[PDB]
Amino acid sequence: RECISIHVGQAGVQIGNACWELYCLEHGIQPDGHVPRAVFVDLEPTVIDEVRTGTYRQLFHPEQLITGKEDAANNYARGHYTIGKEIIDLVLDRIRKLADQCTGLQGFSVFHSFGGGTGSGFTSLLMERLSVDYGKKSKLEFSIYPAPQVSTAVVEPYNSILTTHTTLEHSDCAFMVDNEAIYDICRRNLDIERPTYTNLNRLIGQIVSSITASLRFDGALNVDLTEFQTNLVPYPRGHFPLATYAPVISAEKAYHEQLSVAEITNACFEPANQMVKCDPRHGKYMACCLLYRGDVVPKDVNAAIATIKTKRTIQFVDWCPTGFKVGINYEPPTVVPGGDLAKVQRAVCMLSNTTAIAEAWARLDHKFDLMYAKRAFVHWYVGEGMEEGEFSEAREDMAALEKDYEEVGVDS
Ligand SMILES: Nc1nc2c(ncn2[C@@H]2O[C@H](COP(=O)(O)OP(=O)(O)OP(=O)(O)O)[C@@H](O)[C@H]2O)c(=O)[nH]1
Ligand SMILES: [Mg+2]
Repeated sequence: RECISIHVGQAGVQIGNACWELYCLEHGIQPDGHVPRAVFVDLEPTVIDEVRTGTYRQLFHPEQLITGKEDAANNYARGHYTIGKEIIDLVLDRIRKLADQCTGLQGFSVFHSFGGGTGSGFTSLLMERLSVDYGKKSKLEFSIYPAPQVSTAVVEPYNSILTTHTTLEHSDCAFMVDNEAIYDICRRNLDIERPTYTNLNRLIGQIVSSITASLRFDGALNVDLTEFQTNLVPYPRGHFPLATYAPVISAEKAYHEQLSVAEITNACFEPANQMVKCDPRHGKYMACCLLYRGDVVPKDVNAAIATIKTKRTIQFVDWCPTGFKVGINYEPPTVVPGGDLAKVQRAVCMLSNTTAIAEAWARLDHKFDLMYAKRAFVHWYVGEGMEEGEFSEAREDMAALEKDYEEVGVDS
């Protein structure tokens, strides 16, 4: 029934504090109410401390807040092997101590930031140690994969080609939200050149609320977590769909809010609104899980979608007749009291697997090579319990992820 969550890496923790905020906010549980149902991991104390100093301070147990005073290191190796190792046990312990206390759970919603040290590496083995300790569950990892041109870390790819290959054979469904492609939404669909990280977080903090929160919440067309991976992954590769939200209108500027279904659903497939720089440049969808929430008439959907199924310029895979999982919830969304999110009475958090990422992975793989081609910051990992193996052998890994996402599509 439940779904634990492990927010790993400063980012996964910032986003965590955010997604965790939106929660109580739409459940009437102020600062000090019940008890969360997740944990927080980081090898840099000062960040988890922010959850220990700032807002939502006492809504957590100093037990579900793991820290390694030591060093973060923007390098996979160190975070996965060398350092990150020391903490893992302890980490697990909570996701085994928190996993027990419950009643027939469904899985762990993992929150990490692909291209980091504590986020890429660590998790790599966290999800790793999970796939074995609970192979019998769902492993949906919600990632924030590398901005297409606006990356931060100098190494980023090293850290992301490595978190992909190690987690690939362990996740159930990996959701992806592109940090940059979300900015566009903040520039083009909300207008603000002042987007603090605290915003992107409010956003995913939204799209995510549509996943677990409301879905695990009764409705006219419930959709379990398992449901996802089933209706969402055509193949064992921990396939990565993309998150998209519909009413991303500004709560100040424009106001046409009352945008009946027929509109908000069409607003999902236009590439300028998908929290991912993977513009459907060719990527044929192969399965979409349209999660609606608020006042929505099933016919409105079983029509708004029909209209789409016949737009053709939206070309769905061949081997897939119908790939539209319609998830209907009741309670409308719940916008921050005064952030910058419109606040409509219905939304569409549609996520999907698109042959599109054939790109995004490509462009991120290429990156890697360029540097590896010169070993660049390699000495930083080797000296951290890794080898020419793990790199070269994780490169070959993704290689067959560029072929995979190619074969499962583009062909009939
Ligand atoms: N959406 C979003 N992205 C974030 C946030 N914080 C960081 N990121 C992104 O995630 C990546 C940064 O990872 P870091 O903060 O360097 O590292 P970490 O993953 O926390 O772990 P360490 O490297 O060991 O510190 C960059 O690509 C950032 O753009 C956040 O609050 N929200
Ligand atoms: Mg950090």
